[PDB]
Amino acid sequence: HMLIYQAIKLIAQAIKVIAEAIKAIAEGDKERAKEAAEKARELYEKALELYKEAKKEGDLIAAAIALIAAAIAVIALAIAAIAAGDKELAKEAAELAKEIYKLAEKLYKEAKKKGDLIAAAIALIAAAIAVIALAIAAIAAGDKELAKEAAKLAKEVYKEAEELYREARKKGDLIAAAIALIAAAIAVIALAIAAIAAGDKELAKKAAELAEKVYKEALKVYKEARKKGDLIAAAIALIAAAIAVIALAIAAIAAGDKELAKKAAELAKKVLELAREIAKEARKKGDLIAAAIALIAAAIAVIALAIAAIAAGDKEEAKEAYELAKEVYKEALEIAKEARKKGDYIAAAIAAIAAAIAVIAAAIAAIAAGKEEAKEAYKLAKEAKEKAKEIAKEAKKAGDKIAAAIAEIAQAIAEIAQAIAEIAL
Repeated sequence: HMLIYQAIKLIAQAIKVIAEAIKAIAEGDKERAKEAAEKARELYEKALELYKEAKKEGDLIAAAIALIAAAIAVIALAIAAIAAGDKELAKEAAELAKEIYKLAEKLYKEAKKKGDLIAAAIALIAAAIAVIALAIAAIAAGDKELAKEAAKLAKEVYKEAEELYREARKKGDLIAAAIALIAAAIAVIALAIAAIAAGDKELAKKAAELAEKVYKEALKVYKEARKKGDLIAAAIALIAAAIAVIALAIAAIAAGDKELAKKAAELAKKVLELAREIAKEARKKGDLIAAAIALIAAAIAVIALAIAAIAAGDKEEAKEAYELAKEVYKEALEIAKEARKKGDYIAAAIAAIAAAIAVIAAAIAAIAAGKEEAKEAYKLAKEAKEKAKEIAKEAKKAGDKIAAAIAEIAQAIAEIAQAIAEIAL
C-alpha cells in the first residue's frame, strides 16, 4: 500500500529528527534543540493524520506503522527536551506519548479481535515505543511520577505482548509471535529506562527478570521456526532476543549489578552467533531477505554487547564489541551488494539497515572504550549513509517504492550513529 509506503517514509523522517536532537545534545546548542522539537511536532501530526486515514480505510498494519512513526517523533521531542533543558517540553512530550499509547492500545485490541495478529503485534510495538518516549520525558522533566507511570504502562504492554505471543504461537503464526516478542522486549527496555528515571533498583531488577523471559521465549520461537525451515520467522525471533539483551544490559546499569552486565554480554554473544549462522544458511539458499533480517539481529546484539561493556566498565570488552560491529557491518554490505546485483532491492535495503545499526554499535562501543575509534565510527557512519542512499536511488529506478523507503530508514539510522559518534568527539 501507498499507506504502508507513506508510513515507512515517516518512520525514516522521525528517526532523522532523533539524530538532530542527539546532535543538539553533543554540541550543546539550545537553538538546534528547539528546531528539532518543532520538526518532531510536525512529523507527529503527519503520522497522526496517516494513522487516521489508514484506520478509516481499515488498513490496520499501515495505521500501526504510522503510530510507530508518531511514537518515534515523541522520543525526538523528549530527547530535544533534554538538549534544551526545557521541562515544559518534556511535559508536552509526556502527554503526546500517552496519546499515542492509548491509540495504539486500542488499535491492538481491535486488530486482535479481527484476527490480524501481525497488525496487533506492530500496534504493540508502537505502544512500547510510546512508553520509552514517556520514560525519557520523565528524565527530561525530572518527574519520578511520570517515571512510575511509564513503569506501569511498560508492564501492561509486556503483559499484552506475552498474551498475544501465546495466542499467535497456538495457531502457528510464527511471524506474528516473533513480532509480539519484539514489542515485549521493547517494553522491557521502557521499564528499564523508567527504573533509571525513577531511581528504583527494584524496578531495574524486575526489568532484568522480564528481559530474560522474553529472551528465552524468543530462542524457543527461533528453534521452532528454524526446524520448519522458516528462516524469516527465525530471524525476526532473533531480533526480539537481541532487543531483550539490550533491555537486560540497561537494567544492569539501572541496578548497578555487574553480574547482570556480564550475563548480558554472554547472551549477546549467543544471539550474535545464531544470527550470523542463520544469515549464512539463508545466503546459500539465496533467501537474501532472511539473511538481511538476520544481520539486523546480529547488529542489535552487538549494541547490547557495547552497552553491557558500559555496564561492566570493561574497556577490553568495548574494544571487542567495536571489532565485532565492524564485522557485521562488512557482512551486511556483502548481502546488500549481492542483493543489488540480483535486483532484490528490499533485501538490499534491509541489509543497509543492518549496516547502519552495526555502526551505532561501533559508535557506542567507541564511547565505552574511550577518541580515534569514535572518529572512525563517524566516518563509517557517513559511508553507511552513502551506501543506503545509493540503494534508495537504485530502488526508485527499479520501481520499488517500498524498498526505497526502507533504505531511507537506513539513511536515518546511519545519521543517528553519526550523532552518537559525535558525542564521543
